[PDB]
Amino acid sequence: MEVEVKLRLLTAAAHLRLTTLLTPYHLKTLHQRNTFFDTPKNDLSLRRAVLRLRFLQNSPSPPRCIVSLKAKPTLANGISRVEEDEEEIEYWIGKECVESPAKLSDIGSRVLKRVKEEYGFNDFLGFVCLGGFENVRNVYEWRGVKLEVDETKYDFGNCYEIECETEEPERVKTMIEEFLTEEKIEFSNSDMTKFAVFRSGKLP
Repeated sequence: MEVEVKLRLLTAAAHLRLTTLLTPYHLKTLHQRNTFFDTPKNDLSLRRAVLRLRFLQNSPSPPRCIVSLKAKPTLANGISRVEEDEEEIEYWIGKECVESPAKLSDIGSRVLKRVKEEYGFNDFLGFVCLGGFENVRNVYEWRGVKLEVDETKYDFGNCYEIECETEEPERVKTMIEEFLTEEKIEFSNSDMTKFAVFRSGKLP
């Protein structure tokens, strides 16, 4: 399972201050476009599953496409746990699927096989693209952990987050909140996944 500390930064101002503070620890900046697929009846969603194609970038810096299936999420007290499985596919192939989701059927993918077998589909001809959104992710190596600071760009406005994948979520969360508190950065627990915010059509 994927386990993460997940905190929301309440304002663009908080986000700007945090990235400024973490400058020396900066590792890389990733541009991610997240796109999602399901049947029009929301078969996957109704079973709390999410099928995502992520396009990411940031010479040589070829873009990549990663398919992921996430299921059975739990998000509580700033700590997220979810079943996650991901697999790289050819970028040009993923791109075509956004425009024609039936073409998910034409991919020799282990994860897409899982979706078929576990959710009861023989193909993806009945699937639609739910759309997606862009996210900018700054990655920092800070005090023994990898912090991911996100600026998530929805059409209804931007959202900002800090995430940290860790086996010690309680210790790491404390360590992070202490730092944010001392630096007077405004935050709270993140109560929804990016996909959930996206689907709600409104900011948290």
